[PDB]
Amino acid sequence: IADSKAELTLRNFYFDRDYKKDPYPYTAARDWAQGLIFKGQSGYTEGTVGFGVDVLAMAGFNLMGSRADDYARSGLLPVNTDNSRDDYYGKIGITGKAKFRKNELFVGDLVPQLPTIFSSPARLFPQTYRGIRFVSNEIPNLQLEGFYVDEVRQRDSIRYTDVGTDNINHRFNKAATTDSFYTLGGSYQLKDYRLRAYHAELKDIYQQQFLGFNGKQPLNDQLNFLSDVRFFNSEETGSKKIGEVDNRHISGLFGLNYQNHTVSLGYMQSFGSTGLPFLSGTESPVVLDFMSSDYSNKDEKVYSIRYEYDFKNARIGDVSLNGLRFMTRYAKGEDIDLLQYGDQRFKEDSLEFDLGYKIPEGKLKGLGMRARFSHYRNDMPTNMTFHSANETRLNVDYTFKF
Ligand SMILES: CCCCCCCCOCCOCCOCCOCCO
Ligand SMILES: CCCCCCCCOCCOCCOCCOCCO
Ligand SMILES: [Ca+2]
Ligand SMILES: [Ca+2]
Ligand SMILES: [Ca+2]
Ligand SMILES: [Ca+2]
Repeated sequence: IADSKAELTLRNFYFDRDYKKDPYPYTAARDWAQGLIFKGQSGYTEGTVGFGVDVLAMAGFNLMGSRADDYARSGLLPVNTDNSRDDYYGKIGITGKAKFRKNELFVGDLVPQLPTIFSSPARLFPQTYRGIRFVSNEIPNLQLEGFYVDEVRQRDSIRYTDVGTDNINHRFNKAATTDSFYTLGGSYQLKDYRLRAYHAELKDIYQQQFLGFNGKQPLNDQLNFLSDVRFFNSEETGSKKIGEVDNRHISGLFGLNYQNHTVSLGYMQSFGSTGLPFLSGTESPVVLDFMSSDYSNKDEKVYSIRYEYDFKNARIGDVSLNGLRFMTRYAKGEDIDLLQYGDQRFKEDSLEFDLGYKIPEGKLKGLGMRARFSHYRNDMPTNMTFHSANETRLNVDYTFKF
C-alpha cells in the first residue's frame, strides 16, 4: 500500500472538425463526450522479487444523443457501420508486475510511451496494448526498455484487435494487421540533454529505428535553449503486407525561453520512396504534433514557428493568472508526393491557437480547461485522409489523487 498511487479523472471533451468543402455525406467530424478514468499503480511486495498490480478503468458517455449520428466519426466514441454512436462504452486494463533490484517486468495491459510505440492520448481514453514490457534502471542515468505486444485496443473501442498500420493518404498499399510488434532501446539522461535510440519490428510490415535527443540548456541566467530532434529510419520486412516502405524522417523544434516566453522554429523533412509508417490508431511520432494532419507525407518539407507564454507571474488586478498558458503556432508543408499524380505536388498549412487553464490552488485545485482551434487547409484530392477544416477541441478535466 504504502507506495501505491491512484488517481480518478473526469473528462468532458467536445471535438468538431468542420470540413470546409463538406466531402459528401458529412459536414463535420463531431462528438461531445464525457469520461471517467481510474488509474491505480500498487507498490511492490517485499521479497528478493517483489510483485504488484496496476489497473486502468474507463467509462465513456455520449452527450449528443442521436444527433451525433449525422457527423463523421471523431474518435471520442465507438461508431457503428451505420454511423450511429454507441452511447456508452466501458473497458478495463490490468497489468501484473514484478521487480528485482531496479529491473521491472509488466505483463498485461500496457500504455507505451516510445517513439516507436506511443499510446495516443488525443481522444477520450488512451490507446492500450497487450503484451510484455521490461524496464531496467540498473545503469545510472540510463533506462533500458522493451515491449513485445500482440493486440491493441484503440482509444474509441472496447475490443482488442490485431496490431498494425493505418493507410494515411494512401501512403502504402493498404492498412494491414499482423500478429506481433516488438521494440527495444534506451534513453540516457545527461545534465541538460536526453539521448534516445530504439529499434522496432511490426512483423511482416516494417522495421523502424529511431535516434533522437532533447534538451533544455541554459545559455545564461535568464535564457534557455530548448531542442527536440527526432530521426526515423523505416524499411519493409518479411512478407511486406503494405508493400514497399522506404523512409527517413528528420524533425526538429528549436526554441528560446526568456521570462516565461518561448519562441520556437520547427523543420521536418521526409526522404525516400514512401512516407513515414507508424502504428494504427495514433498520431505521427514526429516532433510537430498538429491537430488536423500528420505532416508526414512522402517528400514533405515542413516549416513551422511557435509562440508560447506561461502566465505564472502575471495578474489582471487581484486575479492571478498562474495556471494559464497560451500557445499559437503555424506550419506549412510542401513538396507532398501522393505517388499517383506524376510530377504534381501538394501542400498544406495550419494556424493553431491553444489556451489552457489549470486552477493552481484552493477549493477547485486540479480543475483544468482547454480550448484549441486549428484553421487547416490543403490542396489534396478528396479521397485523402485529411481535408481542409476548421477544427475546435474543448476540454474540461478534473483529477482527484488518492
Ligand atoms: C485572460 C488572458 C488570455 C490571453 C491570451 C492571449 C495571450 C497572448 O499572450 C502573450 C501574452 O504575454 C504578454 C506579456 O508580456 C510580458 C513581457 O515580457 C516578460 C514577461 O514575463
Ligand atoms: C493574435 C496575435 C498573436 C499573439 C500575440 C500576443 C501579443 C501580446 O498580447 C498580449 C495580450 O495580453 C494577454 C493578457 O496579459 C495579461 C497579463 O500579462 C502580464 C505580463 O506581465
Ligand atoms: Ca462543414
Ligand atoms: Ca456498437
Ligand atoms: Ca446512439
Ligand atoms: Ca525496400
